[PDB]
Amino acid sequence: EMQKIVFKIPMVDDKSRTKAMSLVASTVGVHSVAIAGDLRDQVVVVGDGIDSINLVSALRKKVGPAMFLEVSQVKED
Amino acid sequence: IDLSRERDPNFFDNADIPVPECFWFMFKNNVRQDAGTCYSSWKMDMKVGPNWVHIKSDDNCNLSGDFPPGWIVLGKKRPGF
Repeated sequence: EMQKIVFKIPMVDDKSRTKAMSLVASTVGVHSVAIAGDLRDQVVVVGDGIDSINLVSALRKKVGPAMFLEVSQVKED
Repeated sequence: IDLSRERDPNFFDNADIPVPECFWFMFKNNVRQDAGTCYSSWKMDMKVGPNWVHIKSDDNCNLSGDFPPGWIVLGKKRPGF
């Protein structure tokens, strides 16, 4: 069912946050993306049919050294 | 660890999906690493330092898992939930 994937992208700056969100939002399967967390380097992705390995690779090539923090499913009502 | 003295996580509640009931806080020794939101009565896989941990939450946002030595992820029910 519905994916929740959270990356940590350390050392991201505001322009790189914007770049990260654009990249994520343009990815097949993505419904939403937000930047959160104590350092503002959590990238919270929700969708369905997201190829998360292809996504982390693209973030690493274009943004910064992204790492997985969480993979889970949305708890539907 | 005294969660009463911890600042809230910096979260974004997504309007399209149910609101997660719990705050989580990750620590190594006494030191907060990051924090976020998660569902109660649920499960997630989270990277905790050098190890993935399968974390289960109960109805009261208590979090269970095989955490690596020195690490913990602690849950709290959000206010109003």
